[PDB]
Amino acid sequence: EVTLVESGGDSVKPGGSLKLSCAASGFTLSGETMSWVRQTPEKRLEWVATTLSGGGFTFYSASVKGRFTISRDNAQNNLYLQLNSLRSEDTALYFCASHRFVHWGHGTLVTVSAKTTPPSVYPLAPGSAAQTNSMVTLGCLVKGYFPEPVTVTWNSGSLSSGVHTFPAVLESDLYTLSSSVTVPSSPRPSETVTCNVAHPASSTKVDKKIVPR
Amino acid sequence: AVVTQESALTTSPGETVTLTCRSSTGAVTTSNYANWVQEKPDHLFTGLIGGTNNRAPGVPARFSGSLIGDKAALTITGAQTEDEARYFCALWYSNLWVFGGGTKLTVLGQPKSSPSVTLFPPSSEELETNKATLVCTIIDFYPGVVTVDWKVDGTPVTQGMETTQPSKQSNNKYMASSYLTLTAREWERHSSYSCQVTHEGHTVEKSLSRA
Ligand SMILES: O=C(O)CN(CC(=O)O)C[C@H](Cc1ccc(NC(=S)NCCO)cc1)N(CC(=O)O)CC(=O)O
Ligand SMILES: [Fe+3]
Repeated sequence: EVTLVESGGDSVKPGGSLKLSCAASGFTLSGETMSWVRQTPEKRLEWVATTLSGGGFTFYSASVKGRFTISRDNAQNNLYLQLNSLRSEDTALYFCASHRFVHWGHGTLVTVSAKTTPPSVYPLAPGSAAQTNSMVTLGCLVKGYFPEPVTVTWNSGSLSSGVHTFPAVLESDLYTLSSSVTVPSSPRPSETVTCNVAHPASSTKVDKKIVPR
Repeated sequence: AVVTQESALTTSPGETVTLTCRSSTGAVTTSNYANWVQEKPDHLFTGLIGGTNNRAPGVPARFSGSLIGDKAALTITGAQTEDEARYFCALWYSNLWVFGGGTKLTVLGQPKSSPSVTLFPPSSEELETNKATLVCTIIDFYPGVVTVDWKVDGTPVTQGMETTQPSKQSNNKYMASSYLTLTAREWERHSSYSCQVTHEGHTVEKSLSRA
């Protein structure tokens, strides 16, 4: 069986240098053309570089030339990539594919940003609302955190169904996440709904009680 | 060069669907070694076709590659439910690889369905920090494609609006969310705010009148 696992990804400051690695298994690297591809936040696939087998040429994308270098470590059955004048444009999930992108390894996120920060929670309550379905939707805006991940729960478990946690969005070197729940207009405001947000890295725990508007 | 792909297509289990790939430089040929891969949820990637016809080991017979017209094409004969995925194409222009934008393929695994839109006004706590994040959430829509457009007093708000990427709910339906960000000052200058969610020819609008 073939196997490719990439590593090396980490946060990095704009201008910073980074070195990624693709370790292979199930084959001999030497007579195997390897490609480095990237999937951007926008969920677009972009070609980065290709190194031919034998001992041939290495082709670079124009978006990468001069700044990124490729290498093999046939001896350790490894493939490296030197990331060097990291620009914003570069935050992405770096994968390595074998010949004609048959086999692909799991990826490694590199994020070009500013610095670590605990999240600011905002309770999102309906503007002097109604109840179409005798159902009301409340949310929580988990804003400006660094780095990922985050843990968002409602009445710590209790509200499970109705809940819709959405993926983060990065904008000025900080993430923006959102979550919600929809309860019958019987439970809120009669009973309370709290959103339990934790930015585990920062060891931040925050509770917000959603109160009318 | 630029490689072009249809945004999205949809079929029913059992049908035959064709996805195409096109080169802006001229007719795609064998010299471009047309390559086709599939992205499954959680960014899982598997190459299906390579060399403009050859089906990679493992991959089932239902996928075929060829050139028809001045383009590369991937035919999925009797398209199964588990084929709902994203299909990318790559063409080799004797020096590099140009990847296309993918096609989100839907295999109608349950009735067409409409989005549940809800617009949230900015929090007070937040207005104090001089920021105004309006949140628009889109839910339980099927197929997983939507266009969000923002309007402030009629005028489409051309910037500082970020939308997410549809994701799968346990009911294999999808969700998304858009944001608008103004300073607390920009917010004050306007009395009307609209979030518009278009889905299969049908615009859904949710609003709030600030003043
Ligand atoms: O594999 C790639 O990424 C490119 N492929 C096309 C393909 O395999 O789909 C094409 C590649 C053939 C190949 C080799 C080199 C060039 N370019 C040269 S010599 N440029 C000189 C610049 O001064 C083009 C094509 N491979 C042939 C094949 O797969 O049969 C060689 C190989 O795979 O080892
Ligand atoms: Fe090749």
